[PDB]
Amino acid sequence: MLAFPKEFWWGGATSGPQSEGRFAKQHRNLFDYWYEEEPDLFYDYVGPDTASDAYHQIESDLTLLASLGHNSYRTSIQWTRLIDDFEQATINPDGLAYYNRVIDACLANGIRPVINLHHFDLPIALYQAYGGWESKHVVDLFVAFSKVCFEQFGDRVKDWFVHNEPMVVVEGSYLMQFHYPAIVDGKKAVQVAYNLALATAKVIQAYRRGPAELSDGRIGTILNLTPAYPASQSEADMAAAHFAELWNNDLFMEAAVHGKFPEELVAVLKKDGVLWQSTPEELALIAENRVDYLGLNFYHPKRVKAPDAIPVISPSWSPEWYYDPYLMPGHRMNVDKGWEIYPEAVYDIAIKMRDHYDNIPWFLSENGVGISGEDRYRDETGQIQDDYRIQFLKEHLTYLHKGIEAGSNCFGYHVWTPIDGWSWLNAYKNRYGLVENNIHTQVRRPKASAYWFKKVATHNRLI
Ligand SMILES: *[C@@H]1[C@H](O)[C@@H](O)[C@H](O)[C@@H](COP(=O)(O)O)[C@H]1O
Ligand SMILES: [Cl-]
Repeated sequence: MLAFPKEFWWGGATSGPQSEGRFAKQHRNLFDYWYEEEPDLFYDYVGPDTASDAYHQIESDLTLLASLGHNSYRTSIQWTRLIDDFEQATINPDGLAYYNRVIDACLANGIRPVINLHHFDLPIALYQAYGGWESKHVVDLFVAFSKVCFEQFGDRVKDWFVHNEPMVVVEGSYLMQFHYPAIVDGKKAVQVAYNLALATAKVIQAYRRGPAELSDGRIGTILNLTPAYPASQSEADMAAAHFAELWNNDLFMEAAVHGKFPEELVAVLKKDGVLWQSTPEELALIAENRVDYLGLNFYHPKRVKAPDAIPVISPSWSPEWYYDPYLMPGHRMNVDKGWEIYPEAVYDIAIKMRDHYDNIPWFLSENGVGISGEDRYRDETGQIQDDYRIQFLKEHLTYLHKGIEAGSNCFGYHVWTPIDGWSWLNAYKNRYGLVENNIHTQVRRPKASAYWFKKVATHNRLI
């Protein structure tokens, strides 16, 4: 009854750090380091040394996902696995052989490989040596890494993404304490945000300069366009939502798609004394090197209100000077996670793409629901009966269909996550998979939602 466009992408998304394990990985990323130093910050003390064992099981995993109707698979290449000497971007031979296994197994199974270059996994040595994303030299080393990827894999990978949710890195590392170095420094946050956007444009330049047979595909970035719904229509609450959009959405969207930063945001940052350092050459690189397409992530809505308190001084600049989170009485909620469920937001994102971002191509690159204690839902056969996940995916997909019918140029849907993976500080507390992973034996077992999504992907339709 709800039919999707021809050649719609169906599959799911993961990342190198959350799936691979550290098996044969030369360097530590920020999270690997963090787990080494403070394991008790991680649920059940599970770090990323093994994660979901994709280092060993990628081939058998893609075979399973092919049998479950997936035509596409998004993961990430780890800078910390592929590169030996960061300053020269020399190649670790085992990492190269590893990403060649991943990509070749994708194609052998008829799965389009979709490759992200950064998913919260800066090398710790670049943080220690230079301040990480605070450094424009680090940005250059990221570019050199991206060039290795395009040269080595671009004959077979035609679908590239520079970052996953760069504002999450900015917030995690420099505002809200959920990535390492977990410091609170707005001036740094703002410069990191500029540097991530500049890195996006430089990687795009590098991709497009590659040999023609390695540069004929598409390159984008993965962003959030989650609306910041105002608590009310008061002037105050609207101005709160307005600023929350400027920061959380517009900064990276305007730079990715239109090659400019939003002027209003710039005036706020300048007034507050925290505007990034830029050069005219960097700004022209950004204007000239914009995305072919986007991934847009959605997995819960955000609401905001006018700030409850105006501090006479703050410890550091924060976007939350201009808004607070708001909880809407009567919202639908996922109790394990403390997150509102509001699938209508997918339609709103679709309409925004249509009307404000020239309807360029985009896909919903991460959509899923995470639950603990899924043991409780196994039936007689031992299969997890995750009808809550079927229902969640079905609703969000229904609103994606509504957006495509209204004219939004959406070309795909990726479930977070094909197989249970390691979610950072929460490790395996909450499971998002269509397919269960036993984290002690690394044995997989499809859940009911895997067979439901198989049907949807294979018939190219819902209901
Ligand atoms: C999106 C993100 O890209 C992915 O890495 C995370 O695993 C998921 C789920 O988050 P939690 O594990 O915090 O629930 C999204 O945040
Ligand atoms: Cl983002």
